[PDB]
Amino acid sequence: HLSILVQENPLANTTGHQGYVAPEKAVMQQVKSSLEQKIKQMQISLTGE
Amino acid sequence: HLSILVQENPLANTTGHQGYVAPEKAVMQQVKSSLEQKIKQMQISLTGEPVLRLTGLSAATLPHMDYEVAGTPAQRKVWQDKIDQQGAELKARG
Amino acid sequence: MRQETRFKFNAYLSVSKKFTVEPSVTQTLMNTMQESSDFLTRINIVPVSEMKGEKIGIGVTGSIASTTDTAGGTERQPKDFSKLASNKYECDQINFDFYIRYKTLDLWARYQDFQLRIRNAIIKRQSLDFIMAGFNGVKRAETSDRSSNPMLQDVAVGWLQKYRNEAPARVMSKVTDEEGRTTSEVIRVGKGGDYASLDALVMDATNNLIEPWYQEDPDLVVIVGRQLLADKYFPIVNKEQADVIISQKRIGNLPAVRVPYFPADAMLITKLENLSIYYMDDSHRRVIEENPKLDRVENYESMNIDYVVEDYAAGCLVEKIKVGDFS
Amino acid sequence: WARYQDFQLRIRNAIIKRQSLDFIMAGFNGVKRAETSDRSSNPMLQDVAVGWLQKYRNEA
Amino acid sequence: VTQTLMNTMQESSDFLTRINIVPVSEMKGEKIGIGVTGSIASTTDTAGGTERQPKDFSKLASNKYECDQINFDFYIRYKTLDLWARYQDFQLRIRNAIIKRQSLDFIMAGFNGVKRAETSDRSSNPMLQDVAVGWLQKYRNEAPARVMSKEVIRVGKGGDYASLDALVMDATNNLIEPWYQEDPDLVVIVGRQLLADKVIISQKRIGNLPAVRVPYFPADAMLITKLENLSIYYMDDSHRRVIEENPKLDRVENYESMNIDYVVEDYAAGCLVEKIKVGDF
Amino acid sequence: QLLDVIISQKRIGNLPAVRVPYFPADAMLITKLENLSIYY
Amino acid sequence: QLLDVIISQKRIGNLPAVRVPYFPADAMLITKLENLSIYY
Repeated sequence: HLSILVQENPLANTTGHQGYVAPEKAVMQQVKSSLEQKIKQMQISLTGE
Repeated sequence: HLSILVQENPLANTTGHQGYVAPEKAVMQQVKSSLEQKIKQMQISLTGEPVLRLTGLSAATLPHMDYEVAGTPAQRKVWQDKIDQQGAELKARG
Repeated sequence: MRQETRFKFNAYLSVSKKFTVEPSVTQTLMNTMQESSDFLTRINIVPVSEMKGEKIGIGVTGSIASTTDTAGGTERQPKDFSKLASNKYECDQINFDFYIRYKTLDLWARYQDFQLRIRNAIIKRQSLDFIMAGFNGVKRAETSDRSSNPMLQDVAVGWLQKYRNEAPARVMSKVTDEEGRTTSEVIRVGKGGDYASLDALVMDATNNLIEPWYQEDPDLVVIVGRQLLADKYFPIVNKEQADVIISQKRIGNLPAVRVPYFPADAMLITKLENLSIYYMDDSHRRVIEENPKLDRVENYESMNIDYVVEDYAAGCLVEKIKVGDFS
Repeated sequence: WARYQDFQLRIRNAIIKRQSLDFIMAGFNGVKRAETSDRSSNPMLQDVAVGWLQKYRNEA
Repeated sequence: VTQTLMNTMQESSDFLTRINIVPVSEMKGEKIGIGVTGSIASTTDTAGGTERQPKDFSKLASNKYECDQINFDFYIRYKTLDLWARYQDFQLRIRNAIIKRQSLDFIMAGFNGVKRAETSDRSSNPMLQDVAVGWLQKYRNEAPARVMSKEVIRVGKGGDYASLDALVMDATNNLIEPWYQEDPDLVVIVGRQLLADKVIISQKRIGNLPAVRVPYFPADAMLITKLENLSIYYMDDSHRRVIEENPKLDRVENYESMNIDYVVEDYAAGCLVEKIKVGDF
Repeated sequence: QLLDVIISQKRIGNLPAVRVPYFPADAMLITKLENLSIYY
Repeated sequence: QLLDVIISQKRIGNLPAVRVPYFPADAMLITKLENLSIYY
């Protein structure tokens, strides 16, 4: 939420009128990538009842 | 990861050959929706030292947009040139 | 007013895009040169018959209407039809001159149709040369050397230097303060610089600098080099996902064109029929020579030209643009 | 202008273009019908006639 | 008389008719180059001063070419020469077959070959390397300024680039010449292991310029250039052809030799990229 | 601002948008195109 | 299985895929279409 509130400011988007993607999509892609990398590099351990 | 491993099973996809979306994208869309709902329904409080100290809104003062004679640097340069002209003119007076 | 002029005016009382005086040799060569490249097509190459005079007004508008109480009071004083900021052009000569070695000429002479190929090659070599010299070329200096000035920046005064020296306040090259005469040397554009991106830059520039008349016009172009265009359009295409945006290349809600050798750190916003080149009607003088002292056939050609932008208050340029992050 | 060819056509087209532009300029602007109409303190045509954006703001 | 044979050979294939091939009367000299040079205009204070000295045209940096010989050999068993003689279309079939084999052979040797080692063998070199010097080797050989290696490039996600479109954009922006950067004939040619869904003219267009594949390539590479910058120079009259009907081995033999040399004309209006692989991380 | 005569393809309020050469940018008007007139 | 004569638009190994009426489904072969022949 804080990241969105920051990115919404007009002096934040380095992209011009073209490709000015909404900050929601940007942060969502960011969290998706950072989560998928972890879910891909990790594995399953059988140390649970 | 466990949810993906479950969904990869052949007897999982309700949809047939048409629209057989990958389980990864399906669970990702699910988590994205269930997270954005929470982020939209919620609000930000102010009980935190580094956020209540000086941050919050943009600012709290009188001149924000009313005058903004300079604003963008181009208009600033135009106004500065005109001010220099007016000063060189008024130099004839006291 | 003059004899022929008075006669033609009295006749007026009682393609329409290019100017032709009379069928001659220099005008024909200039026309065939212009027909070669595409950028020269969208520009005015005007033949003039004077070494110094006043510039023809092309693409100039204004507010001329009014209303006055003629009934017992003031009179009607008409406003001028074509009165620009400053209008005094001075044409002068430039000359290119090459030579062919005997070996290469003997090699080319074997295969038929070599004269036509050589003619087309030299015409193409002259057109792009006009362009490259026009956009660069701060000042003219006799005995121009070509060692330390490879970009051909010593032939004659160019449009950019014309804006620089003839009419300041239409060019932005520094961000200053009332106490800081140079707060920043270059106009930094980035996530933390003096602007959000190039779009906001060209937007506020076309808002403030140029005049309100041409501000609202269906014909405006943002001439920019090649490095800056790629720098702007590369981070967009270098993503993962809407692929037609490369076709038109609009920036700041304005169509963009690119010309070779344009300085990378500057851009110029103006209409494409406002700037032009004038040339003397009959000054294209050409001579050949076959001296075997260095076994080479040389030729010398000279033409009298002058670059000129018609109305200074039409477009404006920004210089020393630097893109970065500036944390 | 007379030196070149078909200068009368250029003059006609330029003057007609300025005429046509000026009507539109005065259309969406102008709020009075003063008898002097100095074009120094009124850059856009504001003292030449009443415009649509003034008839709307005045009548209804 | 070789000119007629060369004309028919070029007319037969449909990739040769797009490229240009020329005959040379000499052995080793200057190449035919009408390439655009640098600036030529200047000013001189002629009146009471220096002398107006011209500047060079078609300046030469390294344009030495030495045409070498190539030859091919036939071996037709007698037990076969009657089969194709039976089916009512002997002559046309034979002629089309041989000219197509040779035409494809020229092109196959063109985009390959790294030296001129005599006594070549088709054992270790299936693609006919060791036969001559080709364009894609002549580039790396002299002035390797248009070669891109940096360590192997990755067109995948976690690599140096993201998609091949960014690759071709950076290539046509940084390495090719700016005066040549905009031309209605600047075409990209791509091998087999790179195309996803786009002589074979494709429907889409990477970067902003059309794409096309040709009968052969290296494994994984790409060449962005005009379809007239490269050419082959063949000797005027050096095409010898003989047919020997020796029955010692119950066969028919045909010997034929010519003199050719590949060369790119401008060498600055083209770029190549190699070691490209679709691999993410 | 806030975007002869050229029409924008994407309708703002389900209505096609146009841009007349000269106009006070801070204002706008919704109406037909035959509704205006000049009488000479 | 594992998918007159109909051609699949999406190439599997950059090569167009086809299906012939009768074929052992659990196998496949890569070759041209003129390399096969019958002699009567």
